[PDB]
Amino acid sequence: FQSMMTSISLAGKTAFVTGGSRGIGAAIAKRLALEGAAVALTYVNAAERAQAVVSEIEQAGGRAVAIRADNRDAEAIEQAIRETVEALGGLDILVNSAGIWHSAPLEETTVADFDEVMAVNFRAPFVAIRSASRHLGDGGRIITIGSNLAELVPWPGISLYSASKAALAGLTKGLARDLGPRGITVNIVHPGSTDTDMNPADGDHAEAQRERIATGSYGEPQDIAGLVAWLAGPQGKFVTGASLTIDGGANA
Amino acid sequence: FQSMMTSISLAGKTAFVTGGSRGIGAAIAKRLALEGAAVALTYVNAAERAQAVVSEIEQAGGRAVAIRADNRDAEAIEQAIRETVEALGGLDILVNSAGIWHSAPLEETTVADFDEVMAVNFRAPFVAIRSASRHLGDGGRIITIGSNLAELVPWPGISLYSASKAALAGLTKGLARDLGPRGITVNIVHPGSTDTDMNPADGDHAEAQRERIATGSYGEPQDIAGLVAWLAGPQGKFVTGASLTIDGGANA
Amino acid sequence: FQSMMTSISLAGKTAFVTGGSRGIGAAIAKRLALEGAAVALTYVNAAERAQAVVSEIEQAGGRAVAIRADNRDAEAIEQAIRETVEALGGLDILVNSAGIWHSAPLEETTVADFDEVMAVNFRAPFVAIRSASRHLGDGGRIITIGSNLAELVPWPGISLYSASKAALAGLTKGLARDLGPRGITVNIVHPGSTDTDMNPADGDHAEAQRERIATGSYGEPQDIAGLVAWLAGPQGKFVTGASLTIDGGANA
Amino acid sequence: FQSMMTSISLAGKTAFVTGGSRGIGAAIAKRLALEGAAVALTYVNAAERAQAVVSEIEQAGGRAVAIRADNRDAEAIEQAIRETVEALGGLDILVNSAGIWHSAPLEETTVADFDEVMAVNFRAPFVAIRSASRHLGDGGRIITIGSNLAELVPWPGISLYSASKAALAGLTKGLARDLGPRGITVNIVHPGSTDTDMNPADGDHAEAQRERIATGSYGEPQDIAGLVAWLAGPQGKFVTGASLTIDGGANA
Repeated sequence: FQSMMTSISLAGKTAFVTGGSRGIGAAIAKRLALEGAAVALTYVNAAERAQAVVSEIEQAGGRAVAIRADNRDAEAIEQAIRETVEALGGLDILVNSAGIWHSAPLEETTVADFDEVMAVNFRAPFVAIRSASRHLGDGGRIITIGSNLAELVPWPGISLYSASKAALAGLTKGLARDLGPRGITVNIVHPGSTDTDMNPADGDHAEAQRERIATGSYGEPQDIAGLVAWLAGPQGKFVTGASLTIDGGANA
Repeated sequence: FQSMMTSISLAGKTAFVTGGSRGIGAAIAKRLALEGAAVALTYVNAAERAQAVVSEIEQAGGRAVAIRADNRDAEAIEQAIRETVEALGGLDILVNSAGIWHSAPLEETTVADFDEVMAVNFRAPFVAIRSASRHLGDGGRIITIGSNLAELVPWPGISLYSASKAALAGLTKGLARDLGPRGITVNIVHPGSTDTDMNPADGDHAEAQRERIATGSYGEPQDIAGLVAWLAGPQGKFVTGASLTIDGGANA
Repeated sequence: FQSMMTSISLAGKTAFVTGGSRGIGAAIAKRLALEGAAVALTYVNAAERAQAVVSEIEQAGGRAVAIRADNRDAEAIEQAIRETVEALGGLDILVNSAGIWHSAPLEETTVADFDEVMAVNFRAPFVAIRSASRHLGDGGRIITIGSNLAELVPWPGISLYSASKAALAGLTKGLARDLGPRGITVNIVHPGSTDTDMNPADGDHAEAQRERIATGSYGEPQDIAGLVAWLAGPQGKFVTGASLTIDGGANA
Repeated sequence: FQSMMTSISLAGKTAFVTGGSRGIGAAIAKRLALEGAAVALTYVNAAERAQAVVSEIEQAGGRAVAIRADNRDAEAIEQAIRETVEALGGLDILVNSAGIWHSAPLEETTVADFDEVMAVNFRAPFVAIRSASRHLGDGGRIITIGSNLAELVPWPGISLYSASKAALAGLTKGLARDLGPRGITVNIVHPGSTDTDMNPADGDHAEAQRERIATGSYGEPQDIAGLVAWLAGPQGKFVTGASLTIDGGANA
């Protein structure tokens, strides 16, 4: 029992979660802290929201800090990581969960739009990974939040966003090979339609997404956080280089 | 806490596990019973082994029954399911875990070999699913054990086995659509090299498999059982139609 | 020029095409004969249709024979192959194109339905492959016709058909390993909605399929035949173990 | 006959091929010109090599121009495209074939390395596509050269390169949706080990790659050019959003 509960536990692990101020990232930072991890979560400008996530985690008995780090700035990410390490003792779990949504007709998409989507969706995860990777040891975890649009693109208008997430899945396989011999697993979780600010369960346009879902409704951030928390702990030890889609069957 | 532990729990659920006498199947039947499920497990002729798995589950505080049901015989499977339902009260979780291994040079493979591999690897899961499916309700779970050879075939000699597992993944997507509106999730877990009788961590031929693994060693049946148990419970509710590979990175 | 036209040519090759009496199979048998292959095509009971395909091929200057061989009967397939070899001189190209469509609510699908779909969709291609394989040499070609439903299942009701085609893709990878060292390529082509008797470009239900297609219309049997003919010839030599989807973007 | 040869022909089409000075790109520019396309090919600094490819195409009876356009500079790409259009009359076929190889231990990979790999491997194809796309009409073709490392990463050291190619496959699906209603197909071809300057059929390290190949040897640039030429012409009309792997079975 208590042995299987040792199976679930993250006590003594330090997590770094980008995009921890809201939606999926905040739900992950909370679930990781619920299982015992000390959590550093980052935010770009939403200072108050990030502090309130730290307060919720403290109220439920956990430990957390909010650090300001603009994902466009590699130095800011690397400093945030160094700070986490110094303040919380080490770094055992990295979760990349700071993606931004983008949608527009191709005829209205510029080269600056590509540059902007990639700087945050694709380049900022690589920066965090390459820097977290000096600190991680045997038992370390890297989990990236992708999208089910990484595998299947049903609509026009979303090439940049879809591509940024497909790139992360390809980066994930190659990083699993790099970090495997050190005992670190590297995986990517692909959420489907999840009731958030970025993607409200109320349409407009919810219906097109909702229609796809085999089990009939949008999921919740908590669904994604539970898969991340399972991967982050001892039971995820034989999963690496993997893509795990959690999308209600939209992609079936 | 206790709320998240409600998150993990299978108390009150009845599971039916094919191939529960050994390897992965026995580890799943035990982990499901550890989380509270009452477990019916089936076996073809290994009566003593199946009874000893039931005894281990009883000793740790759970409830289980062993039922004889030859996977080659559709009627035997359907009877086993009817029996489970009558004895244990209903049926909430189906796990298909009775695959057999097959390997041979193509020039030595007969049509009878195809027929034999498929009868047990592919047809027996469909039979169990179609029969379990009258009994499952909102919250039901179907989980099939596939193989990482379903997605990637690195060697000659294994076309039948690989194909039988790829067929199950395609059956899984279509069944997720069928059973989704009823609130049932249908997924497939693809284990890589797992230290078992079917696949001993000692070579011959272990090395070719071991070399592929990013994290450097064969996994254990318990690794697969923990992913199955997570999918089987409340935290798996937004995962369906999915393939989940748990193979140490062999497929990266 | 003439060198690139040597690039396209199948002169001197013997092809065996199952399902050559109609739709995709007939278009393939004709395109292969147009490029110079002598073609044996099989049929189950549509004797007149198969003879008229042979007449069309003869009128355009090619050579072809129609052989009766029920795909449910392994001996009939193997005899048809032996006959082809004796009458046409050898066997260089196998195309499996005799699938049957199946669709039904899961609650109305029986074990006999599974058995029936698989006997023709999955087992009959393996039988033809295992028997053609003694005759093929360096430069040989195996091409199977799958379906885009092998990779993506958007609807309920089609689990058996989808699974039978996913099984063929997994069989294809393993057979590519088996037959590679002999210089034989083994591939699978996945057609999307193709204007045929099995799938008329006129709805009912055409619209649901048509809506998916990125380029806006159903394709034609000739589209599939041109990809098969390209794979069958010298330019396909470095393609093997591959899945090639030709579906107007339905699966994007 | 001549009708099927109309089937193969690119007469009257203008192609723009990045990386046309060498390896795969030069073989594509030549095969496209052999089938009748007028070809603009680009190069970054290898002026002499690019001119000699133009001379070979002229000697065999075709039309071609070499244009200098550094793939790091979006304006240079867009100018090259405007020039092609003005000099050759329009633009019907875009082939992105200017990737660079990158390999290094993760501990020696910098953020500047990521930036550099992506600027050329991922961003330069998007720039060319977004600019070519005003000029393409019904019947237009976009073909990108990816890598089989986009789907399967067997080794450490290649995360950036693999990711850049996986990103292109995800961009391809989304662009197929964008450009489909206009009658333009968008596909990606994934070459495996192809005997080039970038990847010589002589080891060091050839052997690790060669061992994977089901048919036993490295392919040739001409193999890739023949699949590109087939996609570029009328017979590719029902293929779009597709990934086509041409790798001798390495990925099976």
